[PDB]
Amino acid sequence: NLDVICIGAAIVDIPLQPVSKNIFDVDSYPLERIAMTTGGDAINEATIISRLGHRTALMSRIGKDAAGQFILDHCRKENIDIQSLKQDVSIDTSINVGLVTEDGERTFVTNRNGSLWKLNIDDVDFARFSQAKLLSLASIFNSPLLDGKALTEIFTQAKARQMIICADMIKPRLNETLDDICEALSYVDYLFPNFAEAKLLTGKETLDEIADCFLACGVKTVVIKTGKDGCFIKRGDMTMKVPAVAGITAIDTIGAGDNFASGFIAALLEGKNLRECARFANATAAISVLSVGATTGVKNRKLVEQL
Repeated sequence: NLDVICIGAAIVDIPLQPVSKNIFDVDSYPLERIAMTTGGDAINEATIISRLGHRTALMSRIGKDAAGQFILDHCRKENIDIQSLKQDVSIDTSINVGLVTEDGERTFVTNRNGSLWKLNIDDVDFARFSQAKLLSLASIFNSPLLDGKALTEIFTQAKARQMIICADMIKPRLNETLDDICEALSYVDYLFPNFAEAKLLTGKETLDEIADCFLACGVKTVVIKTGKDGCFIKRGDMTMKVPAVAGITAIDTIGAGDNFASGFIAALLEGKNLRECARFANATAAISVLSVGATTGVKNRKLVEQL
């Protein structure tokens, strides 16, 4: 039953919207609502993949506090295995405060000493790798301590157990470079970089050469989501384009990448071909964007096959 192991920081988000610098001009500024939600690429993937029908275990680091319990309760409700996810009394679970302006954009106030930054190789339960079929590193660069060297060790353990290795990415937090993770990337079977960010990291404009940079490090398959025209898939022996499902407006895009990866992964586990995986990924992403929040759209699976 355990199909996937998701490694990544599980955190809590608190969006303040709509706000602007003017909030500093009064003693008390009222909003229509202030609420906290579980967040983080890892938690989102574990949630969506579980809903799609595949048992998932989450490996992360959280504090022994209310935010941490909120995360554990979420996991319990979603049937996400948390045996490996332990609580650390010396740290505060990361609480990310989002400042969302009238334009819809947003900046963040974060805890530099939060759980997300403390996550490291000690939080990876290698003994459990033999229990799953696929490993998803939910965001290379997200937790700086999981650097190239740590990622290489993690992936070496994963491949020793024949696991499929999938990895997403975010923009480097400490000026890390592609060269610093090139070795670890040689172990990745499916890489899901984001177009914009991938452009910065590689310094290339075309999807093709951008993909080439990753293939150059040993990545087997590069799957680039191209918001609007589906996704661009590249390998050393082929290039494939699978247009996004047409007819979708979509209110919000946060978590789009997470739902995309979750759908692709669910498809992989079911043994579908690359085209079928891309279609499922695009379909899952399409449903997620129609609702507000990263995991509100995709409630089960019927909704996705419905497309």
